[PDB]
Amino acid sequence: GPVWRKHYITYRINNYTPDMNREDVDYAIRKAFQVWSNVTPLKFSKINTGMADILVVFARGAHGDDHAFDGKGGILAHAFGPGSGIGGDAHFDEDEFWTTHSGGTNLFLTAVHEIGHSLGLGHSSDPKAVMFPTYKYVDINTFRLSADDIRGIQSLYG
Ligand SMILES: COc1ccc(S(=O)(=O)N(CCO[C@@H]2O[C@H](CO)[C@@H](O)[C@H](O)[C@H]2O)CC(=O)NO)cc1
Ligand SMILES: [Ca+2]
Ligand SMILES: [Ca+2]
Ligand SMILES: [Ca+2]
Ligand SMILES: [Zn+2]
Ligand SMILES: [Zn+2]
Repeated sequence: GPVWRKHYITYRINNYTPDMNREDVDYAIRKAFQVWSNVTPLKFSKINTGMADILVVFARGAHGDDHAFDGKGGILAHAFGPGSGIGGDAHFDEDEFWTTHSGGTNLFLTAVHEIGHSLGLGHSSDPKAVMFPTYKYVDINTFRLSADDIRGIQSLYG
């Protein structure tokens, strides 16, 4: 389906989870965008003001769209495919406990998956893929896209 028809993509962090240090939220999101720019022609830039292509939001329960969150556990986040308005936006369930590590739910790993959706990717049936619909923590310091993730994104861009 939809893809971004431009190379320079902006994102904006709407608000910050209290579960984490601010700089750590910024870093996790930045690093997750970098995963995808590594393998596509895309460039991502954080803006502090105005309309971004991808708005990053932390919210709980009903939060103004048709994708109400479900408390701790279950659904961790959801994102919209490329497009105007809410298109591209990535929402993270504040009822989760977001972290930089193996405790709680890892923000980086989740954001890699969510940004995949923000770029136009669907789910994969390969448990090795980051786009597989089940969260499983892997060491983030050595994380890598599966071949499936790479062929999926490269089918959309580059
Ligand atoms: C590693 O990063 C994540 C791993 C799991 C989740 S998750 O929060 O646990 N999660 C899984 C459930 O997804 C469902 O999967 C179905 C089968 O394809 C789809 O029909 C449906 O649209 C989709 O919501 C919702 C998700 O994928 N958000 O993007 C979120 C991020
Ligand atoms: Ca939840
Ligand atoms: Ca948007
Ligand atoms: Ca939280
Ligand atoms: Zn939402
Ligand atoms: Zn998903």
